[PDB]
Amino acid sequence: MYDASLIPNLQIPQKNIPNNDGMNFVKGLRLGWNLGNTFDAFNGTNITNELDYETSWSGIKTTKQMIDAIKQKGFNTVRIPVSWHPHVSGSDYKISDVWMNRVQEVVNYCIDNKMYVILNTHHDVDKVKGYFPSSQYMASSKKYITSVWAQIAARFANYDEHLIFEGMNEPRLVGHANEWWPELTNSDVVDSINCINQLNQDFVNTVRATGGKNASRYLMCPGYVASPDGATNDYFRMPNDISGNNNKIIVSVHAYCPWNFAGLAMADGGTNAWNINDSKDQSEVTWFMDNIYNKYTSRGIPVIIGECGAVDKNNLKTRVEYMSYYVAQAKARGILCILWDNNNFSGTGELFGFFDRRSCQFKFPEIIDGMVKYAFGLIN
Repeated sequence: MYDASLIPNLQIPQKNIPNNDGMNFVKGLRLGWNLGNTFDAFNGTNITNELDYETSWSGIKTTKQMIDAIKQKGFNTVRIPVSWHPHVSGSDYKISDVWMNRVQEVVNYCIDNKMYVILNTHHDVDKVKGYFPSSQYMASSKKYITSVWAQIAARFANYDEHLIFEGMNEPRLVGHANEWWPELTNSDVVDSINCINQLNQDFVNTVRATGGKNASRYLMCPGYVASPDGATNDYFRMPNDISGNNNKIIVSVHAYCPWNFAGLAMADGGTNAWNINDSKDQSEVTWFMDNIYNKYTSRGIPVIIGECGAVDKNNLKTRVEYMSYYVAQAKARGILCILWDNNNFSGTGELFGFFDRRSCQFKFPEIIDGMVKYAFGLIN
């Protein structure tokens, strides 16, 4: 049965945030949800045609009713991860119209619900088929980013500010020892960071060049592996935007912190405990948020935590407390949170399933109600 008593009573002091267009835009997004393991799937056991990629990992085709349910809960933003590499051909990386049409269909489900949508490139870090953030691969990487974004920009040219473009997901050195963390002492990672700065710049230039609504829409840019440190380190450089635009670039960060609790499986040495009353455990959540506040939000530059969440370890209460605290602390610093939901309830793999797409209802409602309770308020 639903147990509302699990949700903690929190009164976190609001920090000072500038009253500008950028920060107000983010407040309007309110709280987001990821259409995880869907259009981002890039392989599978039984894919007969290209459209099967949508159900390959998710196991079910997206419908309008699903999106209606998400909105009804209180979410006002849907992030739609898309891996374009298995749907591109030729030296010009032409995107299949069949794939593009389907993506636009799902985007429309959200837009018709007056929601905000974030469209990105996801699992496209591939030396041969996509981009790879290292100097040896800059030629192909630039061609990939510019070709793909010119096409996406042209297709969605008529959509207003409700549609946001996220150039890259978690650009990193796949296979490298420092694939999952920007070790600033490593020569290879510094080269990668510089390459990422260049690719973010190319992404912005390409989109802006198409003019119209593309010239003024908000764009998101991540640092190395979209980590908080990748965005706060001294090597990170915000892209130069066209003259006339002011504060239209949003910093993207992903933070499943602390990892041993939020994502590491029990079988792999993870833990299922996190104490909201323990200062050390509290710090595991706020440390990166303070860095983000000091470097960006306190100064009026928007930041979005595009991915967050905690895997199911048969620890409902602890997860309700953790997610509630996480969202409340982010809100106090003007930061938006977007839940990662992969529809996985199989008891195996990464259990980031929350919304049961089969029955169109949330399986751990207390967690999501706690998040809605502490997210940005709605003025009318």
